[PDB]
Amino acid sequence: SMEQVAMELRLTELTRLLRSVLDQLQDKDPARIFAQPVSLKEVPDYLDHIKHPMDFATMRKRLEAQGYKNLHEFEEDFDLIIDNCMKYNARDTVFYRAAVRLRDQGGVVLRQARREVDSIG
Repeated sequence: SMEQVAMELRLTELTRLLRSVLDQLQDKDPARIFAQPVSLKEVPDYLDHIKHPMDFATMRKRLEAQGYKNLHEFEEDFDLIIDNCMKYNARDTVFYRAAVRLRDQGGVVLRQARREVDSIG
Protein backbone atom coordinates (compact mmCIF):
# COMPACT_ATOMS: atom_id res chain seq x y z
CA SER A 1 0.00 0.00 0.00
CA MET A 2 0.92 3.62 -0.40
CA GLU A 3 0.18 4.15 3.39
CA GLN A 4 2.82 1.39 4.22
CA VAL A 5 5.36 3.20 2.03
CA ALA A 6 4.65 6.55 3.74
CA MET A 7 5.14 4.91 7.17
CA GLU A 8 8.37 3.35 5.88
CA LEU A 9 9.62 6.72 4.67
CA ARG A 10 8.89 8.27 8.18
CA LEU A 11 10.83 5.32 9.78
CA THR A 12 13.69 5.96 7.40
CA GLU A 13 13.78 9.64 8.20
CA LEU A 14 13.63 8.90 11.99
CA THR A 15 16.57 6.51 11.40
CA ARG A 16 18.47 9.35 9.73
CA LEU A 17 17.89 11.71 12.62
CA LEU A 18 18.75 8.94 15.25
CA ARG A 19 22.00 8.22 13.38
CA SER A 20 23.06 11.85 13.75
CA VAL A 21 21.93 11.78 17.44
CA LEU A 22 23.96 8.60 17.99
CA ASP A 23 27.05 10.21 16.50
CA GLN A 24 26.75 13.23 18.64
CA LEU A 25 26.29 11.12 21.84
CA GLN A 26 29.19 8.91 21.02
CA ASP A 27 31.45 11.98 20.60
CA LYS A 28 30.76 12.62 24.26
CA ASP A 29 32.66 9.37 25.02
CA PRO A 30 36.09 10.12 23.64
CA ALA A 31 37.67 7.41 25.80
CA ARG A 32 35.50 4.81 23.93
CA ILE A 33 34.42 3.31 27.26
CA PHE A 34 30.90 2.59 25.90
CA ALA A 35 31.83 1.72 22.31
CA GLN A 36 31.56 -2.07 22.57
CA PRO A 37 29.80 -4.74 24.70
CA VAL A 38 31.33 -5.57 28.01
CA SER A 39 33.40 -8.75 27.29
CA LEU A 40 32.11 -11.83 29.15
CA LYS A 41 35.57 -13.37 28.67
CA GLU A 42 37.06 -10.43 30.61
CA VAL A 43 34.12 -9.88 33.11
CA PRO A 44 32.70 -13.43 33.39
CA ASP A 45 30.24 -12.54 36.19
CA TYR A 46 28.79 -9.52 34.32
CA LEU A 47 25.37 -11.03 33.55
CA ASP A 48 24.91 -11.89 37.22
CA HIS A 49 24.95 -8.10 37.83
CA ILE A 50 23.53 -6.57 34.66
CA LYS A 51 20.46 -8.11 33.08
CA HIS A 52 20.23 -6.05 29.90
CA PRO A 53 23.77 -5.04 28.69
CA MET A 54 23.99 -2.25 26.15
CA ASP A 55 26.73 -0.37 24.26
CA PHE A 56 27.02 1.94 21.25
CA ALA A 57 27.86 -0.82 18.73
CA THR A 58 24.83 -2.82 19.65
CA MET A 59 22.65 0.38 19.32
CA ARG A 60 24.19 1.02 15.91
CA LYS A 61 23.25 -2.53 14.73
CA ARG A 62 19.64 -2.00 15.84
CA LEU A 63 19.56 1.46 14.25
CA GLU A 64 20.76 0.22 10.86
CA ALA A 65 18.09 -2.47 10.79
CA GLN A 66 15.58 0.41 11.45
CA GLY A 67 14.84 -1.22 14.75
CA TYR A 68 13.98 1.97 16.69
CA LYS A 69 10.25 2.88 16.04
CA ASN A 70 10.40 6.09 18.09
CA LEU A 71 12.88 8.24 20.09
CA HIS A 72 11.66 6.73 23.40
CA GLU A 73 13.06 3.30 22.33
CA PHE A 74 16.43 4.79 21.40
CA GLU A 75 16.64 6.73 24.67
CA GLU A 76 15.84 3.54 26.62
CA ASP A 77 18.95 1.90 25.15
CA PHE A 78 21.12 5.02 25.79
CA ASP A 79 19.96 5.10 29.38
CA LEU A 80 20.89 1.38 29.77
CA ILE A 81 24.44 2.18 28.75
CA ILE A 82 24.72 4.79 31.50
CA ASP A 83 22.68 3.05 34.13
CA ASN A 84 24.40 -0.34 33.78
CA CYS A 85 27.79 1.32 34.22
CA MET A 86 26.71 3.30 37.27
CA LYS A 87 25.52 0.12 38.97
CA TYR A 88 28.46 -2.19 38.09
CA ASN A 89 31.23 0.33 38.78
CA ALA A 90 31.84 2.30 41.93
CA ARG A 91 31.63 6.11 42.20
CA ASP A 92 35.39 6.57 42.39
CA THR A 93 36.10 4.85 39.05
CA VAL A 94 36.93 6.22 35.66
CA PHE A 95 34.04 4.14 34.24
CA TYR A 96 31.37 5.58 36.54
CA ARG A 97 32.67 9.09 36.04
CA ALA A 98 32.64 8.64 32.24
CA ALA A 99 28.99 7.60 32.45
CA VAL A 100 28.06 10.68 34.47
CA ARG A 101 29.73 12.96 31.96
CA LEU A 102 28.04 11.15 29.04
CA ARG A 103 24.63 11.44 30.69
CA ASP A 104 25.14 15.17 31.39
CA GLN A 105 26.39 16.00 27.95
CA GLY A 106 23.97 13.73 26.10
CA GLY A 107 20.97 15.41 27.88
CA VAL A 108 21.55 18.54 25.83
CA VAL A 109 21.54 16.59 22.54
CA LEU A 110 18.49 14.55 23.47
CA ARG A 111 16.57 17.63 24.52
CA GLN A 112 16.77 19.09 20.99
CA ALA A 113 16.27 15.69 19.31
CA ARG A 114 12.91 15.43 21.04
CA ARG A 115 11.89 18.88 19.75
CA GLU A 116 12.98 17.81 16.16
CA VAL A 117 11.12 14.49 16.27
CA ASP A 118 7.89 16.29 17.41
CA SER A 119 8.49 19.29 15.08
CA ILE A 120 9.11 17.28 11.80
CA GLY A 121 6.62 14.62 13.09
